[PDB]
Amino acid sequence: METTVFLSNRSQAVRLPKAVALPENVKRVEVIAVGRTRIITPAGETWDEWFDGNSVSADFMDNREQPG
Amino acid sequence: METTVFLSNRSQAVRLPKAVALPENVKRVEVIAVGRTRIITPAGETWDEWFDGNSVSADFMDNREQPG
Amino acid sequence: METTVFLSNRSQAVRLPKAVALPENVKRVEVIAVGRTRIITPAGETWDEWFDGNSVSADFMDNREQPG
Amino acid sequence: METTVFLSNRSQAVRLPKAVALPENVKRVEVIAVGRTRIITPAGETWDEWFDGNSVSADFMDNREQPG
Amino acid sequence: MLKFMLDTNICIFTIKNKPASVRERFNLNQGRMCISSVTLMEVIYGAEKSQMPERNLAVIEGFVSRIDVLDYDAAAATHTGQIRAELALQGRPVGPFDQMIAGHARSRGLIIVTNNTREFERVGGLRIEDWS
Amino acid sequence: MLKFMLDTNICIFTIKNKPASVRERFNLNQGRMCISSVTLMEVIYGAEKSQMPERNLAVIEGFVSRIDVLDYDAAAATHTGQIRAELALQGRPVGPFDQMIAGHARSRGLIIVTNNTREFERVGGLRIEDWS
Amino acid sequence: MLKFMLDTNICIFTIKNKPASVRERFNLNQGRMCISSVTLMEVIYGAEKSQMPERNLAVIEGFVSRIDVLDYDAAAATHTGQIRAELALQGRPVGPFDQMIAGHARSRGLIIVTNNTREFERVGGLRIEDWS
Amino acid sequence: MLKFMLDTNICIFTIKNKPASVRERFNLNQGRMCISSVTLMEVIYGAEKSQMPERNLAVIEGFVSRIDVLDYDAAAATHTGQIRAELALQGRPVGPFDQMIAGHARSRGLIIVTNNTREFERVGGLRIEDWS
Repeated sequence: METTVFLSNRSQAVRLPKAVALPENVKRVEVIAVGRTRIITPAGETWDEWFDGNSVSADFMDNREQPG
Repeated sequence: METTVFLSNRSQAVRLPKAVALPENVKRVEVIAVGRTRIITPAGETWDEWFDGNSVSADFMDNREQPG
Repeated sequence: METTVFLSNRSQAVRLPKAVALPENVKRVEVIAVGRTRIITPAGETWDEWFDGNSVSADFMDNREQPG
Repeated sequence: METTVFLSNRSQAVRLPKAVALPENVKRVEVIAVGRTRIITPAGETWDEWFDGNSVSADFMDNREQPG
Repeated sequence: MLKFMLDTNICIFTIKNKPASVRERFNLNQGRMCISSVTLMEVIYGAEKSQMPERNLAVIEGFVSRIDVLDYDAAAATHTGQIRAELALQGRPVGPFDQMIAGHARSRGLIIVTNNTREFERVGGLRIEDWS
Repeated sequence: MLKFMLDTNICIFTIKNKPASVRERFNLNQGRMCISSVTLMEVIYGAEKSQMPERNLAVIEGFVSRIDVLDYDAAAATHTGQIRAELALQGRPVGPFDQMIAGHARSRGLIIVTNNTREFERVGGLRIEDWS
Repeated sequence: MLKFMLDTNICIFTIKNKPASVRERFNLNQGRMCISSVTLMEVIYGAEKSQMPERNLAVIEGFVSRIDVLDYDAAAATHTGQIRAELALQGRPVGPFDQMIAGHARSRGLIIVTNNTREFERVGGLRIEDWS
Repeated sequence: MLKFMLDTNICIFTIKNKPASVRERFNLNQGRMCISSVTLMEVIYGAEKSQMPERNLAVIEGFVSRIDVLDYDAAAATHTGQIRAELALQGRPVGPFDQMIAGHARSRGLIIVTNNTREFERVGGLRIEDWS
């Protein structure tokens, strides 16, 4: 889908039409500029970050206690 | 650079920082939804991003293996 | 008896022959879509058809076998 | 979904709201009256009819000639 | 419009025994009733475990076509997750599927309709009605 | 808006070789291009048959996200069924998937875009373009 | 909902010989049965290939009017792509149209009903039944 | 599209031990992975059962934010119902939550990713993978 570009908050901005609309959970986004094209990727998706970030505690129940 | 997602005209829209501001000539752009990543491209240059990068590996069967 | 399907107000509607005409008191009815079969019932008597017929076989486990 | 009953072609008739709307292929319909409830079934669905109706000819290709 | 969530017990009770009392309540509260997918799989299991599946499935289909089947969303999962933990700290035993049905109701703010209140009674933040 | 149906051959040709000529045509005819599900499974097969599936799939995903994938409907099946029969009476050999792509186009009245016209040329009622 | 996807093989078998056993299976599982658009084109091809097309076509039409024809979607294509690759790696041969029918079923989690169980057994993640 | 449905087992395993092997599998198949809402409630339960709930909850939240949480639909329920019955007839024991996760996958044709292959192998029509 093609939208239109507008100007707001003293910055160039673009609308995400209903089809290409992001997951509503995505509130922060990183923009990568490759030539004339812009890459909009949800800020915080690299698994390497979570795999290297904060871990759980020892209390975290290993077995699921699945009733049965 | 990172940015914020806001709502305008009852849909999602993304502010682009001046650091990642598109050429003034570019008024019409084209957004492509590849997974969670949105590819904004100047209208008429939609395939430029895909043709430039996105290299396919050599084993990619160049024939078709259609039974016949 | 058999009948015809026509279109009114941009949707489907079905003429019912006088042989199968509902009681005049019945103004509001309720249509239920079970597969290709539509069950029109007088509003407030929606479950009457299901409760009357539609007998379940005896082997139908009357307990629940919920793990616990 | 609940619709409303109307009078047309000198007969009581009912609308099929968008949700319970029949397959558009279904043009002829048989109406069975069970008490105050009406059973609307597509005229011509009994497999026993087709299994006892006209059969194909000897020319009907048994094997599919599936290319391979 | 949805106000009541029919649990598995009250459902099977109705499908198997078709009680008159439940018919009136159903006919009266038509449109404000729903079930959870958890309830669905359970009634499907019953039909599929029988020697006449197709027959029993059809009965079930009639039942389901008149109500709404709500999908177990992340909200339901979250609420149930909390719920499960709460019962653990309290040492109250509730069956798994039942735990999920309770969470699903809380997520959507629905009234649990049952014949066995004592089961759902342990969970907090739940309004229950006995339609038996 | 859709006018052109991209066949499997012209697709694989583009994904593997990324020819410049095709880029301009694509950028120009953006919005009026579509592929058949038949074409899709074929390009999926290629990616899945490779030693780097995920990498190749992503390339494909970029391609597919910019066009529309039309679903092989009963209309396509009907047209292809006729088509297959016609070729048989004429003794013209066309590959299966290709037979279906041709039918899909006829059902929707689209222009077949190919690098091998000679293949689709045998089928009648088809407008073909060579974008190679 | 739908449970079974009838293969082309099982279809042609029933249309030509109208077997009593299959009638009972049909009458028993009526409404839970469907065919793929791939199957449709094949039996259409057969009728149009026959010496009395309109005659067999009419029979074909009656049959399809009584089941559901699902459209070969992108989901089906993807699964078929996987299946195609998998079968290749193992050197297991399955016919083109059958590969697609299998994908359509797997993508939806339907049980394949066919009389050629061995061909479809090669495909993984697929439940198969012989109603002949 | 999505290919893999991560089991609760494989999830807890990764969240606690953050294994390097799984990171590569995750980084390789990123975007083609999902969990069931059934899985969500279970890991939520675990965190809320823990001695530092908010701490583990935050970890849990990060994990789910990176995959897709599919809602347990009526399709999943039906398949689980079938699975439940099938397993019973054969006397094969599978846990409640696992039964539901399997149904969710089968209904969508997804590959189950788990570390307990034996439990899920009992279920038929399901493709399983061990990413541990």
